[PDB]
Amino acid sequence: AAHVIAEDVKLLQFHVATMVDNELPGLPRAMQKSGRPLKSLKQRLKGKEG
Amino acid sequence: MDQKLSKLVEELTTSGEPRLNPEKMKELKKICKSSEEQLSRAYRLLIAQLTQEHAEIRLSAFQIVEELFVRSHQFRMLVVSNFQEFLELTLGTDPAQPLPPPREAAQRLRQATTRAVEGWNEKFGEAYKKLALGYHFLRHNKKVDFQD
Amino acid sequence: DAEFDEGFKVPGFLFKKLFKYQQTGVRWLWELHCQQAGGILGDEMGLGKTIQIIAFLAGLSYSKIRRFEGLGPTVIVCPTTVMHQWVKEFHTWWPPFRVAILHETGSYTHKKEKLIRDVAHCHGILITSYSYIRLMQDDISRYDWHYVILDEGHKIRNPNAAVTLACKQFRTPHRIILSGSPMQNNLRELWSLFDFIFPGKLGTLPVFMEQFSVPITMGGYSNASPVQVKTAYKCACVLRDTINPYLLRRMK
Amino acid sequence: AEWKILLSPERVHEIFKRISDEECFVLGMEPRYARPEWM
Amino acid sequence: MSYNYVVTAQKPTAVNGCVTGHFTSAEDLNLLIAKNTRLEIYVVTAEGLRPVKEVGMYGKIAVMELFRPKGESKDLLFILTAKYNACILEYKQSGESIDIITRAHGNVQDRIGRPSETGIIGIIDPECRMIGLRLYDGLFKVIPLDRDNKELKAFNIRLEELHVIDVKFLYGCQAPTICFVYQDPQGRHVKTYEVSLREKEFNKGPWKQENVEAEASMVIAVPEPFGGAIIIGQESITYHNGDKYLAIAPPIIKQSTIVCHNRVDPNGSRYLLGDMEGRLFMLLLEKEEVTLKDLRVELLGETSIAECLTYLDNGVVFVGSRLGDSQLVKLNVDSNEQGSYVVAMETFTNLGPIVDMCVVDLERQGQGQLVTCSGAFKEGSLRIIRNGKLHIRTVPLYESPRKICYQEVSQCFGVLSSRIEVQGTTALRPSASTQALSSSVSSSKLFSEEVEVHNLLIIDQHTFEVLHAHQFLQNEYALSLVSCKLGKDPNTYFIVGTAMVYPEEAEPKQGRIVVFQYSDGKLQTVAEKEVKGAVYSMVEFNGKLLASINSTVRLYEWTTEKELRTECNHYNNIMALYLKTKGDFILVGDLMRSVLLLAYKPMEGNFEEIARDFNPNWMSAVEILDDDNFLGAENAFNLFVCQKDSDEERQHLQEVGLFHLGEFVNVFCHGSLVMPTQGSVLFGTVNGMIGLVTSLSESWYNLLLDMQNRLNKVIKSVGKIEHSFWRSFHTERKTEPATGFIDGDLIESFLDISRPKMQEVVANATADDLIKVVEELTRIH
Amino acid sequence: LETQFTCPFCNHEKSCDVKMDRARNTGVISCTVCLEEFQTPITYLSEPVDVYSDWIDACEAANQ
Amino acid sequence: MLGFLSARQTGLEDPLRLRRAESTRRVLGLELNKDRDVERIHGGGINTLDIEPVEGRYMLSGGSDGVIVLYDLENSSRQSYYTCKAVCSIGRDHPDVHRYSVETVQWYPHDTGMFTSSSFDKTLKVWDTNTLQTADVFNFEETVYSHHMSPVSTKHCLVAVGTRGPKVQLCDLKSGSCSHILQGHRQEILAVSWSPRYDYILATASADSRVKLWDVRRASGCLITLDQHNGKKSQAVESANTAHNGKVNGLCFTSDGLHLLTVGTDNRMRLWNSSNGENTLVNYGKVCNNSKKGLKFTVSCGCSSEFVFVPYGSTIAVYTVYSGEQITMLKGHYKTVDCCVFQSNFQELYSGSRDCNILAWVPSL
Amino acid sequence: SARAAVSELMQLFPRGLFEDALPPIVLRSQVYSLVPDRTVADRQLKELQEQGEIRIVQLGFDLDAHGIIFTEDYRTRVCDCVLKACDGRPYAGAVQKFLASVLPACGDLSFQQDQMTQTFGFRDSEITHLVNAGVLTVRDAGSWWLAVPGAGRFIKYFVKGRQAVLSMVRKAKYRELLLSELLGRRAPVVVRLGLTYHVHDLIGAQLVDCISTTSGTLLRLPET
Ligand SMILES: Nc1ncnc2c1ncn2[C@@H]1O[C@H](COP(=O)(O)OP(=O)(O)O)[C@@H](O)[C@H]1O
Ligand SMILES: [Zn+2]
Repeated sequence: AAHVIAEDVKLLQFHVATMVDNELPGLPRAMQKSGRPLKSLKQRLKGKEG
Repeated sequence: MDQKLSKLVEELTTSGEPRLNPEKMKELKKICKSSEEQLSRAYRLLIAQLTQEHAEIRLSAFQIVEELFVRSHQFRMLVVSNFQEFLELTLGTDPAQPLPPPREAAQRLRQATTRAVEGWNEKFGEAYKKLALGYHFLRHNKKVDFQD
Repeated sequence: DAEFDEGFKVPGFLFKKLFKYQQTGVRWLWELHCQQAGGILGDEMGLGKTIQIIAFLAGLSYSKIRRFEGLGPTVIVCPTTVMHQWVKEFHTWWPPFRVAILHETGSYTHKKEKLIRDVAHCHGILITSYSYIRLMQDDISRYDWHYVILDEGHKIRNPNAAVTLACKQFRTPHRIILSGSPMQNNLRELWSLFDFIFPGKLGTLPVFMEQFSVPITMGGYSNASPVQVKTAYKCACVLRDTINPYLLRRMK
Repeated sequence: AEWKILLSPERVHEIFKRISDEECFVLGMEPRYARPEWM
Repeated sequence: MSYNYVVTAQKPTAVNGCVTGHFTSAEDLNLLIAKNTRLEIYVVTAEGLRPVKEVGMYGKIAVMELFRPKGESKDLLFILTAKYNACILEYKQSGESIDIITRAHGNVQDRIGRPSETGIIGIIDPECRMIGLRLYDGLFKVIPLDRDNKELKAFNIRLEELHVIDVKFLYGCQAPTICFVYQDPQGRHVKTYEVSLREKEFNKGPWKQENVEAEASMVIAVPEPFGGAIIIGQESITYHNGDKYLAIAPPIIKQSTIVCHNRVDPNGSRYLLGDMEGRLFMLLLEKEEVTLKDLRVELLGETSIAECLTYLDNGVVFVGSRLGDSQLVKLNVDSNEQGSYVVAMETFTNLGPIVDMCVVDLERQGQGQLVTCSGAFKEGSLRIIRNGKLHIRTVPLYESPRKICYQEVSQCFGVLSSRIEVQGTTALRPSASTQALSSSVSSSKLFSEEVEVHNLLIIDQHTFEVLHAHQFLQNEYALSLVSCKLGKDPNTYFIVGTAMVYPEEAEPKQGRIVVFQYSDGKLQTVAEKEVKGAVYSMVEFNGKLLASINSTVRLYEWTTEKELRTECNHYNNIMALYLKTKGDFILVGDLMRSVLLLAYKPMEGNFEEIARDFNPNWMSAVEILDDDNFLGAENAFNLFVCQKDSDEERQHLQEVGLFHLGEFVNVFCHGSLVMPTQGSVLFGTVNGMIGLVTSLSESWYNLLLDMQNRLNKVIKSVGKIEHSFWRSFHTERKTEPATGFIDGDLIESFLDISRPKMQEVVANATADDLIKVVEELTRIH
Repeated sequence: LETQFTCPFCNHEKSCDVKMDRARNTGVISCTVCLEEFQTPITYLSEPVDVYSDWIDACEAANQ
Repeated sequence: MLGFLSARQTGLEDPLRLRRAESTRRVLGLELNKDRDVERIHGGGINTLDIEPVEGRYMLSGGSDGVIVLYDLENSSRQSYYTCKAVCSIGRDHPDVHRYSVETVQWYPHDTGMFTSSSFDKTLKVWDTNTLQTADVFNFEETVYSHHMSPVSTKHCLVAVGTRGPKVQLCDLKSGSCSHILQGHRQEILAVSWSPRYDYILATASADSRVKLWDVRRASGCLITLDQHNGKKSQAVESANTAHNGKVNGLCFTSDGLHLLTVGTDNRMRLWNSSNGENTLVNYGKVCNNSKKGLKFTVSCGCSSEFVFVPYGSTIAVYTVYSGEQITMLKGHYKTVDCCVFQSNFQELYSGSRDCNILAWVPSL
Repeated sequence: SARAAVSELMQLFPRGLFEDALPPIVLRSQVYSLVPDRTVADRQLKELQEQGEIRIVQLGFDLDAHGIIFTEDYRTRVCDCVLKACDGRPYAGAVQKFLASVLPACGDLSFQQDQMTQTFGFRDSEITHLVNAGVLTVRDAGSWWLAVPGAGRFIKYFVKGRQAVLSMVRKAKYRELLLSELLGRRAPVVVRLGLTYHVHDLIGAQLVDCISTTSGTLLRLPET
C-alpha cells in the first residue's frame, strides 16, 4: 500500500535520524528500558562531558 | 452600418442615465428592427457591456435587454440560450462574481431583474421551457425574494 | 485417446491406467490451466498425485497445445526424500521426458548453473530441493519457467520464511501445490498457500486475519457463544464458497 | 514541494547526481571531497 | 391468449441466390437456386433445367456456396441461415431415395454485435481450407475446413477497418489471402491481408493498400492465370495485381450501377455483368504472354432485373431475378439485329414484391380472386390468382404499381402506377401510363439525374387494359388510394392522397387529398383538399374519410358541398402509416410504437385511446382479425398478435402470440381463395409468398400443438435445425419462443411420411383421425 | 481550533473550507468535492467552526 | 423519407437500412422536452440514473441527499403531454436510507427483481425491486466512488467496486465473498466498467491517471496498459504512465465492447482499441471536465453512426465516436451535469445535474 | 496534408532571433490551425514521425505542448553548436553516440533508463553527460525527455508573446477582434516571434473563437 510504504519509509528514516540525532523537536525520542531514551552519536559529542 | 449601433449603445450605457433617452431608444428600436444579424450584434454589445465593472452600466444594459426581449421574438431564443450566464451577471447568484458598485445601482438592478424575470415567466414562460426552469431554480435553489 | 474440452489430448493407453478420480483430477487441472490460475491438490496422502501430475503434463506435451509449444521448461520443488522416486516415476510412466536433477548427488557432475540453463533451453523437467531454491533463487528465477509444481509445498506455510519469499518470485501463473494436508496449525498457512497460487483471492494478510481468522477460530472455543457460533458458521460457509474452485480434496 | 507534494529522497539523489563539477564548485561544495549527492 | 393457424397458400418464388456446380453427382452440372426457404435442385440438361428435388430449410438461406474439399468426390454444399444456422450438406441418393445428409452443422451468432450494413457475406478460400464470414462490423469470422468439425467451431479475427464494402479470396496465393474494399472518411480504399489459421490472425497482404473510385462496390477474384482482382466502380473499372494497374472508363456503364457478376470461363478470361436496369453486359480479360493486357466492356443486351445470374453452358445463362420473373436465356454469338445477343429461352413466374393486393369475387362466383400489384420498375405487372393448383395470369405494365383498389360500380381497378423519367423530363421506356386509352394531367392551384412520375391508371376488370391514365403533378407522389362512396350521395369516388416530394426535405410537408370520379371513361376532378403533410393512408369509416397526415390522424366528412371537412384529430402518434377499420374501432400502425387501438366516439365525435402496446416494434402491416384480436407483422419478419387485456392497466394491450414467419408481410386483406376455422385473411410478401392465417378452437389448438411436438421429435430437419428455434420470435434486442400459432407447413407435412412414422407420432386416438383432421385443415387452401 | 471540516454530504474529511467576507458580514463554506455551498451571516465574534455549525443545523433542520 | 419506404416494400433495401437511418435522424434532431417532464422529488442534485435493461420502462435515480427514487416513463395518461411519475422511493424516513449522497445505482441485469446501490457512506446495499428491503449490505473501509455489475454474465455475479482505496474489490452476490482484490493501482479508483463482449474483462481507471484492463480469472494482475503515445516499449502493472495527464474519471465501452472511451480531468477524451489498448488517435477536441468524482456518460445503439453523449460543463456534448465531429450541444441545465442515460428504444436522453433536475430530451418531429 | 502545413509554419520561424542556435520549432496546436480536421492532422503527424523526418519534443510549459522539429535541423544545430561550444568537454562523444544510435532508431517522446542501459549500452556517466548537454531532461528518477539545447529562451518568448496576444484580443471591444485587424496592427515589443505565428497557436488550441464573418474571420474570446 502507498500509505503502508509511506509509514515504513517514515520508520526507516526515523531510525537513521534518531541514530545520529535523537533530540528532535516535536518528534518522539527513541525509547529504551528503565524509562529513558537512547543516546545518539550527536549526544556523544555535544557539550560539557561530551 | 455597425459603427452607428456601437456609438448609440455607447451613449445609452456610458451616460449612466436613471432612465433611457426615448428618442435614441426609438432610433435603436428602428435600426435593430432593420436586420436580425444586427439584432445579434446589439445582443453582443449588451453582453459585453454587462461584464464591464459598473452597476449603473449593467442596469442600462439590462434595461435595453428587457426592451428587446419584450419587443423581439428571435431575441428571446438568443438570450434564453445563455440565460444561465445572464442570470449570473444580473442576479449575482454566484458570490464569486458579485455586482460592482454603486450599491444603489446594484439594488435597483436586483429589483428590476427580479420583476423582469417574474414578468417573463408570466408571459413567455410556456414558450421557453428553459425560462420556466430558470424561474423555479431562482425561486428555490437561490431563494430569491420575488415579493421584495 | 481421451478428448478434453478444447484441444487437450492424452494418449489412450496412458489414460486407461488412471482411475476415475485421477482422470477427473486431470480434467480439473487442465481447466485450471485454461483459466491461467494456480491450484492445490487436496487428495489425502497416498491417493496418488504424482501420477496425476505426470499424466497431465504428458498429455499437454503430447497434445502440442498452444512462447511455448506444448510444455515449456518446468520445475518441481520436492523434498529431498522423494527425488529419485520422482525420477523413477517419470521414467516409468512417460520415459520421453528429460528429467535432470539439481542436487549434490545429481547426474550432471559440472556447474549446476549450466544444468539450469540447459534444462531451460531444452524444455526439460528440472527437479530440486527447497534448499537450492533458497540459495540459488537468483539463478532459478531468471529463465522464464512454465510451471512451478510444489511437491509437499506445505513447507511454505511460514509466510515470511526465506524459502517462502524465494519461491514466491516465479512470474508464471501456473502454480501447482501437492499436499494432502494444506493446513496444519491455523489459517495463516491457508493464507500463504493461496498467496502463492492466486495472490489476490484472499485479501491482504491483515484483512484476511480480521475477516476470517478471528470469527472462525474464536467461534470454535468451548466457551463460544451461540450467536458467535452462528457467525463463525456463516463465515466458514462463505470461505468454503470462496476457495472451492482451487482445492480438489478427495478423501480415502 | 509546495507551489503540497511530499518530495522523496530518490528524487533528490537523482537530481543532485546530475550536477556537474563546475556548478557545485560555484556553490562552494568542493567537487572532489564533497559531491552533493553523497549527502 | 389467442389461437391462430398460418399456412403457405403459395411458396415463395423470388430467387435470392443461385450457384451452379456438381453437387448431385461429380459429373452432374447442377443448378441450385435458393428461393427464400426453398432450395430447389435442378440438373442442367442439354435443354432447360430438369428438376430433381426441392427441400425445406428451417432458415432464410442467406449464404450458399458449393465447394469440393480435398479427396471429396462431388462438391459439398455450405448454407447459412439468417438466424445464423450453419450447415454443410452432402447429396446422398440411395437409388430412388434422395437423401440430403447433414455432414456438419452449427450456429455462429455472436452474442452482441452490430449486424453489418451490406448484410452477411460468406466466402470460401479457393483451395477449400476455411470459410470466411463477415457478419458484424469490425470482426471477420473464420471457420477452418481442414479441422473436420461436426459442430462448425469458429474463431474471430479482429478487423481494424470497420466499414467493409466487399471482400474476396484472391487466387494464386500460397497462403489464404483476402482483398476487400472498405470505406473510411478519407474515401474508399482497397487493402489485402493474409489469413494465418495457426496464429488465428491476419498478416500483411501481398501488396499494400490503394485509393479507389468513390463508389467501388464490387470485387471480382480473377483466377490464377491473371491473379489479382478486379474492382468494379459505379463509373470506372480497374484491375490490380500488386504492380499491374489497368484502368478503363467505358461510359456505357454510367447509367446504372453494376450489381452482379459471374465468371464465364474456367480460366476466367470472360465475365458477365448485370445492372439494376437489367442491361446485361460482358467483360472480357485480354491476356498477354501470361499476364493481363486490356479490359473491354460490351453490351450483350437486356433482361429482367438480375439479382443473381450464372452462366450454365453453351451460351445458356440463368437470370435469377428477385424483382421480376426468373429467366433462362441464350447468349447468341450474333446480335439479334437490335444490338442484343441475348434471347429469352424460359421464364419462371415470380410473384414479385407484392406491394399491394386486393381480393375480388370476379365473375360473381362463390370463389375469391386476387389481383396483385406485383413486379417492379421494368417488370411491373399484375397477376391474377385462382384455383383450377393456383392459376396465374399476367398483365405487363412496365412501370411500378403502388396501390390497387376495385370499383365494382365502375367495373375497373384504381391502380396507382409510377414511372421514372431521366431529364423537361423524358420517359425511358413506353409504359402503361404512357400507353393508356385516355389520359389527363392534374392542374391544381394548391402548389405554385432522374425523377419519378406517378399516374392513376383506370383498368378494365375484364380485359385488363388501361382505360385511363390521369397523370399527376410534377414532383407529386400518389401514396394511398381507396375506392368508395362518401357521405350520403351515391357517387363512388377514387380518392388519392398525395405528397410534394423534393430532395431538400427528408419528410414531405405538403400534400393534397384529391377526389376523382371515373365516369364515361373519364376521370373528373370532383374536389381537392390541401394538407400540411403526406397522406400515408386513408380509409372509409362509416360514411366518413379517415385520412393519415404525417403524425395526425383526423376524421374528414364529405360535406353536402362535396368537400372534405375535419371532425376531429388525434396526435399521440409518431407516424400513423397503416389503418384498418371494424365498427367504431380503428387499428393504427405506428412506424415504431406498433399499435394504437383508437375507438371513435360518435356521441362526442372524437377519438379515444382505448389501449396501446408499448413494445417498440417497427410495423410493416396491420389488420384486425376479430373484435378483440389484432394481427400485426413487424419489419424483422415476425408476426405478433395483440389482444385487448382481460384501471390504467387496461390501457396496455398484450402480445399473446409470437411467431417468426421468415418473410416481410407487405399487406393483409380479408377474403378467401376457396368456396373448424373462423375468419380468413390473406397476406402477400416481398418474396412472392402468399399465406393464409385463421383462428381455431382451444382443444384443437392443444391437439395440434401436441402433434407438432411429436413431428419435431420425429421429423429430422435439413441442418439438424430445431423447429422451435426456427420459429422463435426474434429481434435485434429480443428473442422469445413462439406461442399461439400453429405452423401450417409442418402439420400439413403429416401426410407425406410413412406409416411407422405416423404410428410413432400417434403413439398416444388413431392415426386415421389425424389424417382426416389434417385433410380438413388443408381444405381452406 | 481548526478550519477544515468533513463535508456533511460527501463525507470527505477536510474537504470543506470557509471564506469570511468580513465586509458583508457573511461567510461561505463550500465542499470542494461535491461543490455544495452554504451561505450564512457572521458577526465580528464568529469563527469558521461557528459558521460550519450553522450549516449542520441547516442540513438537519431542512432534513426534518 | 418516402424513398426508404418504397425500397423497403419492394425488397430493394433491407429493413435494416430504414431502421438505422431513421434512428440517426431522430438522434440528430434531439432537443429539450416538448412532451415530457420528470416529477421533482430530489432535494439535492441527481448523481446517477439507470433505465432498466429489459423493456426500458423504469428508471432508478440516486440523489445527492441520500434518497433513491424509482420512476415510470410510459405515458399512462391519454394526453399528448404528460409527466413521469414516481412509483416508490427509498425516502429519508425508510429505515435503510443511505446516510449520504448515493453515488451509483444499477438495475440487476437479466431481471428487474433487484437493484444495487452504492453511496459515500462506504456501503453497497442490495435491494429488492418488489419488497423494497435491503436484503444485503457490503460495508467497506473507504468511500465507494462507483460500482458496476457485469451486463452479460450468466455465470458469475461479481460486483466491481472502485473506492478511495487503491484496491478494486470484487464482491459476489452468489455467496457473498468481498475478499477479492486486484492489486496494481496506485491511488483512488474513480470508475470501473465490465466489457459487454467478454465476460471477465474489467477495465478500471484511477486518479493516478491510467486505465488498466484486468482479466479477473487470471493471477497476473492486468492484461493491457493504456498509454497516450502507444510507443513500442512495455510496462508492468501500475496506475502510472498516463492514459491521460490528469485524473481519469470516466469509462465507457462502445456499444459492442470493441473500443473504450475514457474522459479525464485533462480536458480530453480518447478512443482506445480494447484488444491491444492501442490509442486510435481519435481526439474530440477539448471536452471540459473538472469533476472531482466519477463522471457518467453513454453511447447510442441502433443508429447508423455511433454517437457519444458526454457531459460538458452544464451542457451535454454529442460527438460521433469514430470521426470526432461535434454534432451539437444540448443547453438546458444551470449547474454541472453529472450523469446522462440513453433510451435506445426511442432514442431519448435523460440528464441529471447538480441543480436537482432530471431533464428529458426527445426527438423533434 | 500536415506536411505542407508544418513546412509553411516552419518558414514563419524567425531564425535570426535565436542566432540560428535553435532549430525552428512548430507547435502541434498550430498544425491544427491550418488543418481543421484535428484527427487527420494527428494521424498524418504520426505518419511523418514514424518515417523519421520530424521529432516531437515535450516543451513542458504546458502538458499539451509538443514541439515539432525537422530531424535534420535538430541534428545539424545540435552537432554544430554543442560540439563547437563543447570541443573537448567529454559529453560531445556521448551526444554523438546518441544522435547516431537512438534518434534514427526510436522517435519516442520519452526515454526510460532500461532502454539506454541495455538496448544502447549507455552508462550512468554517459547519461549525465547527455543531461549536461541539454539533450535530456528529467521526467522521473531514471526517466528523461528528449530536448533541444537552449529551448528556454524560445519558451519564455513564446509564453510572453501568447499572453500578450491574448491580452490584446481581450482589450479589444467585445473581447473581439478581426484577424486582419490584429495582423496589421503594430506588434508589441513583447511579441518577438511575429503575430501570425502566435495567432495560429491561439486558434489551434481553441483559446480564441474563430468566427467566419462577412468581413473575414473574427476572433472572439469564448466565455469563461
Ligand atoms: N493407476 C496407478 N497405477 C499404478 N500405480 C499407481 C497408480 N495410482 C497410484 N499409484 C501408485 O501409488 C503410490 C502413491 O502415489 P503418490 O502420488 O506417489 O503419493 P500421494 O498419493 O500421497 O501423493 C505411487 O507409488 C503410485 O505409483
Ligand atoms: Zn461533499
